[PDB]
Parts: sequence; structure tokens; C-alpha cells
Amino acid sequence: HSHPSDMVIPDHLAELIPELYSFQQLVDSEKRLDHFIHLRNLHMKRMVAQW
Amino acid sequence: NIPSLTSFAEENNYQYGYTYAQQQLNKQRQDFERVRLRPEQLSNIIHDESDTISFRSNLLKNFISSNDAFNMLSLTTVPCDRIEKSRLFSEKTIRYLMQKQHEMKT
Amino acid sequence: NECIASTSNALKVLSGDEGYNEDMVRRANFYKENEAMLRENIEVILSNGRM
Amino acid sequence: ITNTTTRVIPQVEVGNRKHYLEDKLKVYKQAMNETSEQLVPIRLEFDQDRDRFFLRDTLLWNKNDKLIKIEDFVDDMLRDYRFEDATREQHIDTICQSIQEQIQEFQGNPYIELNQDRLGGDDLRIRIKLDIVVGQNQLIDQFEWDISNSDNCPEEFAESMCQELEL
Amino acid sequence: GYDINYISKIGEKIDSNKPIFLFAPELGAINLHALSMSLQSKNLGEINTALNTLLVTSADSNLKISLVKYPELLDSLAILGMNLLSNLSQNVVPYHRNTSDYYYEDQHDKMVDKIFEKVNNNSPAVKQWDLLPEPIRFLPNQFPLKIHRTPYLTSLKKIKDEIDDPFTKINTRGAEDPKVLINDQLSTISMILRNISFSDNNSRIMSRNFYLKRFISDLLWLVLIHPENFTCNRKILNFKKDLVIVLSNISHLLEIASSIDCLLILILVISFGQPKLESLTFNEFQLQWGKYQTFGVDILAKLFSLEKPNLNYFKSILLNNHKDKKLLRRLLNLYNRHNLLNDVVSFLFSAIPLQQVLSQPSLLIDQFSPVISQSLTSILVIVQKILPFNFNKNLPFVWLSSEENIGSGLLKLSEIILNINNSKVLLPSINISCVQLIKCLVEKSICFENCLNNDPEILKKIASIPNLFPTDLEIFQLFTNPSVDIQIINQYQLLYNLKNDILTNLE
Amino acid sequence: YRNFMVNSYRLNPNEYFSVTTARRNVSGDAAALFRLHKFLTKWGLINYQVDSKLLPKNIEPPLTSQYSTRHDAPRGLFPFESYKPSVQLPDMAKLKKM
Amino acid sequence: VGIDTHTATDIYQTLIALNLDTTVNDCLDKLLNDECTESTRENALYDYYALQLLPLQKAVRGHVLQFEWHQNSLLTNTHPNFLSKIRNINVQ
Amino acid sequence: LKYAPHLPFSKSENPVLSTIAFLVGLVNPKTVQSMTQRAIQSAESIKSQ
Amino acid sequence: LKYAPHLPFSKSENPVLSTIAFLVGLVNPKTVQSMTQRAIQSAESIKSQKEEISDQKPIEHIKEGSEIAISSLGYRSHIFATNEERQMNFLTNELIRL
Repeated sequence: HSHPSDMVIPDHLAELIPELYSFQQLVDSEKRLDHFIHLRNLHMKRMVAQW
Repeated sequence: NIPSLTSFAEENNYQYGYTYAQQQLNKQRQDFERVRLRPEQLSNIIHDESDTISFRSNLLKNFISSNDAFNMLSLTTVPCDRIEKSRLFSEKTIRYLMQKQHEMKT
Repeated sequence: NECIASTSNALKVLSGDEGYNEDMVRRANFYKENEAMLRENIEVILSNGRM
Repeated sequence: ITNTTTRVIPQVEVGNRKHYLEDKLKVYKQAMNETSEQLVPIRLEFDQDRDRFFLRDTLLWNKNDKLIKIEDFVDDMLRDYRFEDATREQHIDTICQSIQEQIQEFQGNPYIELNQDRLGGDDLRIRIKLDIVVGQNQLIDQFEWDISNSDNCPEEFAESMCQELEL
Repeated sequence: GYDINYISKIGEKIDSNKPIFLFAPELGAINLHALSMSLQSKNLGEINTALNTLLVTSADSNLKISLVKYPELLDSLAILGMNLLSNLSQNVVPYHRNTSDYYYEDQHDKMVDKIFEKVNNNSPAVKQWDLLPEPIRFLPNQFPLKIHRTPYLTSLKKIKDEIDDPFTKINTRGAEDPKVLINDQLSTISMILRNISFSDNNSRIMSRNFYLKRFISDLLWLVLIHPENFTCNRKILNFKKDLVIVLSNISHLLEIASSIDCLLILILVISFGQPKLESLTFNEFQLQWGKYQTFGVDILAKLFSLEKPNLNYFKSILLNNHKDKKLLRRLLNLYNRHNLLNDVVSFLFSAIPLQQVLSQPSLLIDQFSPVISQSLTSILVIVQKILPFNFNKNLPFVWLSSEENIGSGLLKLSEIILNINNSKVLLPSINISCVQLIKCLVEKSICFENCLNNDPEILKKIASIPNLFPTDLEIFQLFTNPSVDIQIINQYQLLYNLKNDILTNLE
Repeated sequence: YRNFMVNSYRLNPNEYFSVTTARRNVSGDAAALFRLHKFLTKWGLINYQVDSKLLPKNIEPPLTSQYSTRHDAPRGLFPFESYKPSVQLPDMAKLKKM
Repeated sequence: VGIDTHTATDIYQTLIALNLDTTVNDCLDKLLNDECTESTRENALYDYYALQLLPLQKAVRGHVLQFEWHQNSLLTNTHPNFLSKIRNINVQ
Repeated sequence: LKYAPHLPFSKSENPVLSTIAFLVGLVNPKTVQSMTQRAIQSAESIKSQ
Repeated sequence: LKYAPHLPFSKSENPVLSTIAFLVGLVNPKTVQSMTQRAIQSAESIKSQKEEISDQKPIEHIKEGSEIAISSLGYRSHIFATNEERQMNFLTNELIRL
């Protein structure tokens, strides 16, 4: 049951606990890291196929 | 098919009353826009999370979650000086922050 | 008072019962503040012949 | 009848006529720009020769009325006269064109209403004669009528005469 | 004191077998004229029993409700939804008023009757009113303070945190509150109107219905600018969830009436999807969640197809009859220059699942070819016919180099689509759309730099995109295979002629 | 005009009260009389029972009938309750005192 | 401790029936004995008339309220998930 | 007793909650809020020391 | 409270008073002396408090005792709220480490 709803700590907890922003922009900092791996993989599928 | 924009006009189509080219174009129009606009009569009728949400199961879970949390409040006869505080860190979060602070000088 | 009024109401819905509050509609000031809808409903039931 | 096998019946009709569906915007576009009326006397005569129907009905009609399509009113009238559904080779178009011609010739109430209106009018009294047949009675009467007065109401005098005679 | 798991287990069966309303097989001969005249009766029971018997039939998918046989039912629905939107923003209670509800119950003699008030003790004016009230704008209560741009997922979390609340009022019933009665009439109106619009004749009758267009432009204001009157937070999501469905089936013939409606359409379509915390301001929507954002990229694909009023209103909104000039200039700077254009283009670059179809090979593109095709058509329309001066920031440059590298994604997608059909109808259009989009983005970046002239070192930064601009070897491959098209290799060879003209002008 | 049309239909409800007889019997333009007659017949009220039919016979299942109601039936609605008398001897003393 | 709500409700029904029957028999005796005045004999005769047809009035007050509740049928107050009709993106 | 046919209270299950349900009608909420906020501020004055 | 059952004339169980005593027997009696002026605070302050609580009705003692009991319940609820906030901070640190 992959619920997309409960990946968000929207307002009521982040205002009370300020570390959750430091959590949340952590996760976003991961989400552009793995994508950088993804554009890496499509790079490495390219150049070998180039050669 | 993919009939026209002229076939969608009100002149070539019927109205509340009270030729051959029109009756040829309205065949393709009703044969195109009834295989396009027809609803799905099968599964994947869930569409999202907030349509198959159940009011009865959530109401039952909230009835249990209010009752036991109120029995946690009143019936627990531990005095306020005797309620021992919980740890703000774990046995693993206290190891990782000893490790990373050791490795922070690189 | 919100913990009690949303516990008995939480039992009425889960049991399956419905309707008005029995102790509210038993008095006479209910039918004096709702004087508008009763003159509609009495004429509707009487004219259809169910009263 | 509702106790059936659950069909969808759009507008089960009365008197073999679909219900008249209004516009409700042209009604307000006309009823607010509603200066005058200008009733039109309309005469319909047809014989068994050169026509098949007879249709000797006479009616008034508002000239400024742009709401009702005239062919729809004529098609309702022919259904009211119990003509069968072959009523286009005994055309509704002939009656519709006659009524379309008779409202085009109507030049309106002239400058006695258009430009000036002298209170009391002029001395123009005309000799109105009438000859009406209803059932087996025939009303024959003449009087005088000021054509130069704007506040002369024909309907308020017709109701007055049929009041006295019990018509 | 009870064992309420067993009580609820029995009460579920009790609620299932309870006689609430009629089912589909026991409705009998549904008469549309009776429903359409009962909706104008301004009763309460005659309205509700018409609405429920319309909701059961319209959701049945075996009983057709055609408006060719009766086109005045839809006007009754839309005028009822208009008049319920009117007295919800003013908090007036209908259906049980204590007013009388009746109007005036009861020549040359009017001067005689004037002096008859003299010798007994011894000309009325005109009226003016309209059929429908003012829309919902131009009301003294309704002035915009905050455009409620809540996203999809935060709305789902707000719903799940309102349902799972101990002191919840989501089931306070209908007869206990009149405001929830108005809201549950409006939700029935919206479910009916989204159920009717799945027919070939209703979709063109609902398209040419001034009442329905005014009701859509009336609700879309209330659900976005002042949603404080709707009781629950699930009704506000459900109005957006069927307004987009009813606008997905209509929009191929819709002519947008006013510019405020053309802005609220954009904000409603934008409100599906997830933003970030310039660059592309929309994280990619992965379609393991819900296909509701794919309906918006068809509304924007079909409403851009008219250069009449549609594209003129979209142009004047994206780039920039006497009170809405003040309303539009209030709504545009309440939306926090050119944030709207880059938000729409970044959202349209979302719902093209580049990461998902390029992570794992033919099934996902065969499933998502229409949404990809219409999204590329919408982006091509925005690039070619809107972007060509009051800009102050290079938008195609910050789309081409926004650290996600969507141009390389489109080029790899064109490679993938070119390597299935030659080794399933829309794919020759999608290839040419991808290549022409990359070409127009590069050319408009260079043209925007020539117009602005503030960043001179961009010819390096355009040519330093790691997987743009396909090499001469794959174009040598494309000029040999007979299974390729002519326009595909034509677009590829002019992309390569653009690549050579980059390097010549580089030094 | 409205009272004339409604009074004239209800003398013989089996007859379709046409526009032409209403036009021939009250003085006015044909457009407004036609619009008023079509509005009146739109809402029932005139020409509602021109061709009436008879419902044949109803083979009634149990509980779908007049006087098909029992005291043993559940009051889902009808919110007034019938309550169980608690006969307990201290509660008997409490009822005698109160 | 302090929990019995239920026996309280039942003996409340009992005490309400007791006081109602006390007033009914008071007006019945005051109308039946003519040693009481007519201003509490015929007054209590019509009190007894009001004490005769009261639960039939409550029966119509229940059925009319039940039909008023039936007027509140909207089919979106009930099941709030009524899934009406959707269709995803077609090739058409 | 205002919620007559649905009473979810048990002497064994919630002895305290039923007596509190009977007791909340008599008291004034303002003095209750004042006394509990005075208790909170007195606990903070003790804990700060 | 009139409609509550009891054991008549014998077997005295006191649900109101034992509820009040159970709720006040959890809440640190020095801050209970800080909570109300009515409670006994010292051996020199018995006579003046006994004089000032005089000339009160039997309903007043019920009212004051139930006020003290509900305020002690609110104070205990505040302590449980702060402990749950500490628990949420612990879960936040666990999330960050993960």
C-alpha cells in the first residue's frame, strides 16, 4: 500500500519541531542526488554504445 | 475517422425540434466520440488514496485511540514526580554522532 | 465536553442508528423555533394525503 | 407510468406536442427593452379553391415581439385545429407567409402617436360598421370611432358592449 | 463498556442493508421533464429527490441521459448551482425562509383615483432585475486576499489528518446543519455534471451552454479564492477533482468567456502536482500515485487550439469590462515577474515521465503516449506562439540548464522511440515534437540573449550540455536505415546544422 | 388570463385546452397568450390529464402495503424511544423517594 | 466510580412516568369530583383532553420528522465516495 | 443523559470518566482554566529553580 | 447527580468524593496549595481558612472539589503533552540519523 500522502510533514509538526525542515530539505537533497546518478547511468549507457 | 471541427457545429447536428453528407459525417462522429469518451467499466476505479478512504474504519480506530489514550491519562495512578522522562536520543543515534563527530575533522 | 459529544456520536454512527437527538425534539421550543419547515411539511404531507 | 422496467423517458408529451422550451435570456432581453406594443390585426382567409384548408381565424399580434418564431405559432395553431400530420403539403408555410406579409404592411399608429399627441385628438370620427357571425347568431352594429385619439381603447369598449348585450 | 469491534462489524451490515434511497433497477421510468421542473420548484424535497434520482441514473453507465431529446435540464442544474453559489458567499439560508414567498397578491381614471383620495375624505415606476445574479466577483464580500494554491499531496494529507481526528465533524449529517446541506447539494451538482459529460451529444451541448460556462467560472472562483465557506476539506478537493474531469471532455469546443476564468483555469491545472522548495519549480510527478494531473495537460492542449479568444486571453495572462481590469491586476501580483509562465512550463515538463521510462522499455511509452504527445504539443504552443519585450530573465536558458537536463531526456526519449518502431500511432509525431522542441528551445535561448544582452558567455554554456546535440555517427546511421522517416532525419539534420553554427559562432 | 385558463381547463380535464380557444376568448396579442399558455402547461396545472391511463393491479409483497407496520419493527428514524423499566429494589426505593 | 448513567436513565424514565401520572390523576380527580371547581373540572376536563391525545400527536411528530429527514436525502451526505465516472487519457 | 440511547460509559471500563461526565456540568470553566494555568506556572517556577 | 443509583442507608460508596480524592492524590500537594487558597497550607493557617470557608452551601463544596479535580486532570494532561512532545523530538532525531 504505497501511500503518497504520508511522505509529507506539512505544517503542524514542522512549526513545533524545527528540525523537520532540516529533515525535509535533507530528503530533497537526496532526491536531486539520486537523479544525478540517473543522468549518470544514461550517460554510461550512451558512451559505451557510442564506442 | 478523426472526423472534423465542422461536424461538431450546431448546424450539422440535431437540436430540440418541436442531408446525405450530414448523415455520413454524424456516423463517424458518433463512432469516434463514443469509443473516446466512454467510461472505464472495469477496475482501477480507486483513482487515488482519498476515494477508497473508509469513514467507518477511521471512526473505529479513533474510538479506540481516544479510549486507550484517556485510560493512559486518568487511570494510570503514577504521580507527577514519579513519571520518568524518556531519552531524547537512542542507543544508535548516540553512536552515530560519536562516529561522525570523530570523523568531522577531515 | 467535545470528548463526550464526539464519543456517543462516534457510537451512533458505528452502530448504524440515525435520526434527531431524542432529548432535543421532546420539548416544545423546538417546534416553535422550527415554525418555518413545519408549515411546509404539514402542507406537503396533507396535500399528498399521508397525514 | 412509473412502475415499469426502468427506462429513461425524456418528456412524455401531452396533446402530441413536445413542451415549449423557453430561452430565458431573450425573454429578459426583450422584457426590459419594452417601450411599446403596437398590436397588429391579422386576417386569415382560405377556400376549398386555390387552398385545401379554410382557416378563417382572426388574431391580434405584437409587432415588437421578437421572442416567438411565427412558424412555431402557426404550427401550434394547426395542431390546435386537429389537422393530421400531413400539414406541409397544405403548408404551414402558406399561413406563415401570409402572416409574415400582413405584419410587414402594418405601418403602425402614425404621427398621431409617433410625433405629436394632442390631448383629445381631432375631429376625425369614422363610421365603424361590423358584422360578426358566431354559431347561428349575427351581430350587426355601427357606431362612430375617433381614429385621431391615442387613448381610445378598443378592447375596453368591446368588453363594455359584450357586458351589456351578454355576449 | 462495549466490545465495539463486534458492534461495528454488525453495524456495517446494518448500514449496508438499510433503506437509504432507491437503487438503479428499482427507479422505474425516469422522466427527465419531471426532474427538470422539480429542480425549478424551489422546494426542498422536490430538489433533493430530483438530485438523488439524477445521481443514481447518471452514474449507472447503462441508462443514457441525452440532452438532444431534452436540453433544458442542464439549464436547471446550472441555474440551481448558480443560485446556491450566490447565497453561500452571503450566508443566506434558502428553502426554509420565514418570508411570504409570494409576490403582488391581490387609463383615464388614474387622475380620478388620485383626486378620489381628496374627495373621499372631504403611476408606478418601472422595475429592473436580471435572471442570474452577478457571477460571484463584483460582490462587496468577495475581494481576493490569498490564492489558495494548495498542492495535491498536501490536500491528501490534510484530508487524512481531518478524517483521523478525534473531534471530527465530517459526518455531522445533513439535517443538523444548513451549510453542509448547501455543500452536499453542490457536491451532488458537481457529481451529476461530471457524470453527464461522457456522451458524444452532451459534450457538445454542455460546450454551448452560457449557464454552464457561468457556473464553471462561478465555482472556480469560490474553490480557489474563498474556500472558507465549504465545510469539509474533502469537498474542496472533490470539486477540483471533477471540474478537471468535466473540463477534460468539454474543452475541445470551449470558447473561454473572460480572462479571470482563463487565469483560474491555469491555477486549477497548476494546483495538481508537487513543487520544490531560478530553475524548474516542479518535481516530476511519478505515476504510481494518480493520473489526475494527466487530465490537466489535455485541458491545456485543447484550449490552446484557438487563436480567437482562448490564445489571446492566455497570451495577455502569461506575458503581462472595467472592474475585472482591477481584478486581474490584483490576482496577478497576488501570485508569487513571469512566475506564471515558468510555473506552467515546468509543470508541463512534469507529467512527461522521463525518469520512469528511462530508468527501466516499450510498455510505459505505449501507455503514456497520449499524455506525452499532448504535453509536448502544449509546450510547443507556449514556446512558438507566446514567448516572442518586457522580460527581465532568460526563461528558455533556465529551462535548458535547470540541473535536470530535460533536453537530454527528450533526446534519449527520441532515441528510444526511434529504436522500437523500426526494431503505436502517435510516435512519429512525438519524435518530431521532441526534436523541434529542443531546436526551438536552443534558438529562443540565443534570441533571448541577443535581445537582453547581459550574459555574453552562453555559447559555451549552451554547448556544454552533456547529452544534447546528437553526434554525426547516429545521424550517419539514420541516413542509411530505410525504416526511418523523411521528416525525422530532416529535423535531425537541421539540429546538427544548428550544432555546427554553435561551434562556428563560438570563436 | 391565468385564472381564466385554469378555470376553463378544470371544467373538462379530458380535453386539451388549446391556445386558439384562449386567444379567441380573451382579448390580447397572440404572443403573450401563447407564452403564458406554454408556461402554464409546462408546470402541469393545465393539460396534465388529457390521456389518462389506469394502473392495472398491484400484487403486493409483505411489508409493502397499507397497515403493514409492526411494533417489533426497528425505529431507525422516528427518534422517540421506548425504554426498558429497570426494576431493582434499591432503585425501587429511589423511585419511591424521588 | 461514578459510572451508572444507565440506571439513572431508566429510573429517570420511571420518575417521569410517575410525575406525569400524578398530574393526569390530579386533573382526572379534579374533573371527576365536582367538589372541585369547574375552573379545574372543565379546565381539567380539557387538560385531560390534552392528556388524552398527546402521544398520537407525538406519533405524527415522529412520522412528519421522519419524512422531514427523508427530505434531507442528497446521496452525497451518505456514502461520500460515490465514484461517478472517470476516463484516463486515450489514444483518441 | 442528553445523549440518551447511546451511552458509551462503563463503571468498570471508565470509572473516572463517568463521574467526570456527571461533574463537568456543575463547574465554571474560567476558574478551572485559571487553576490549571496557575498549576502550570507554579510547576514552571519550581522547575526553573 | 440526583438520578444516580446508590446503596440506600448502608454500604456507603462515594463515587464523587473518591473520584476527587483519586484525582488530587497525583498532583504534588505543594502545588495544590499553590493551586487554590482553600487547601490547608500550614498549622498557623487552619483557623482563618476554616472561618472563611464557613457559611457555604453543600453544593459549594461539590463545586470547589470538582473544580480542583478537573484542574488537576488538566495539569496531568499538560505533563503528558510535554512528554509526548519529548517523544516526537526523539522520533525526529531517529529520522535524521536514518
